[PDB]
Amino acid sequence: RPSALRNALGEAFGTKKAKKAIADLERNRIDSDKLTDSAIDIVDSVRTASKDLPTRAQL
Amino acid sequence: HYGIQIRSVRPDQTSQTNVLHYLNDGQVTFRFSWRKNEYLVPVVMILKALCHTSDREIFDGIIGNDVKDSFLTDRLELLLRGFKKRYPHLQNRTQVLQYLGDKFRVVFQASPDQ
Amino acid sequence: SVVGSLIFCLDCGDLLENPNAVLGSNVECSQCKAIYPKSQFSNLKVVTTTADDAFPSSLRAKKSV
Ligand SMILES: [Zn+2]
Repeated sequence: RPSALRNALGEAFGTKKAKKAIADLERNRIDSDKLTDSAIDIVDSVRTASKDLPTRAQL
Repeated sequence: HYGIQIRSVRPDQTSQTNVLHYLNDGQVTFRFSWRKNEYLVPVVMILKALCHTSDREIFDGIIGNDVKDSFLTDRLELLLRGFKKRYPHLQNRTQVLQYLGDKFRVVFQASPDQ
Repeated sequence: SVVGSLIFCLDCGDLLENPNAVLGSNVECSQCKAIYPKSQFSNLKVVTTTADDAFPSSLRAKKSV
């Protein structure tokens, strides 16, 4: 349905279609998988960075 | 720059503005608005969509007795021949309607029924 | 039918494919089966002209008096 929506968009506007397509470009696959692994490593870095704040509410 | 604007209003007085645009290419595109977003369609599509007709009926509809407008003869040949270029497969009006339903089905909220 | 530089299907009225894009003579209709250039051709020509507007000048005014 969104893709189909895209088709409707394609008929309506060349320019607007271009903008939406650009949005798709921005997304891309989003989480890359190899990238995902590297990111996981980054997450470890985050662990160090992380604001090890507490239970938040129970405390 | 040239274009036509007709503000069609239904009996209930709700309005719908319709615009025609002359492209430099001779192409004419039709502007309208749905869910208050704008949408453009080639006019030859809305023509073949309104009534089953021949190409000669539309040509005769526009220029008619005006057979002397080389300017119009050629622009209108660009229009009809150009449609034949884009959509060689829209052979009849029903198929055209299927193309419009297929391209607006996501937004006209008629689906699982129409 | 041929008019000006348009040629319509004689049987169906479709503006059939230009004799130029055909290998036979009879431009066949995409709605009908008629022959064509198999039957000759509408020696397609148009005497196209300027609108007598593109060329403003004092000399154009010299055509006005
Ligand atoms: Zn035919």
